[PDB]
Amino acid sequence: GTENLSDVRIKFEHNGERRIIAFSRPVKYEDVEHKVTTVFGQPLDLHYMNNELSILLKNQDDLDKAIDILDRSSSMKSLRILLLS
Ligand SMILES: [Ca+2]
Repeated sequence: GTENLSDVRIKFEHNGERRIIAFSRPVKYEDVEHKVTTVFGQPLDLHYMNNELSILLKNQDDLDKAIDILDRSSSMKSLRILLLS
């Protein structure tokens, strides 16, 4: 935190607006959830999205698998997350 002052860049989309927020590894599900609530001023569900599919991320295991997609892809530079109330 203060020490922090390989990150995972998450591109959040909420109501058509996008922004990128970086998270240090290992990325904790509870930390992403907290950052979303803090930044957007309300809790929002995390949906990993590609051009065709989205999947709700329910827990650390789901988040780890989504980050692994990111890490296995040479072209993907951020993790696309659709936020829904
Ligand atoms: Ca990558």
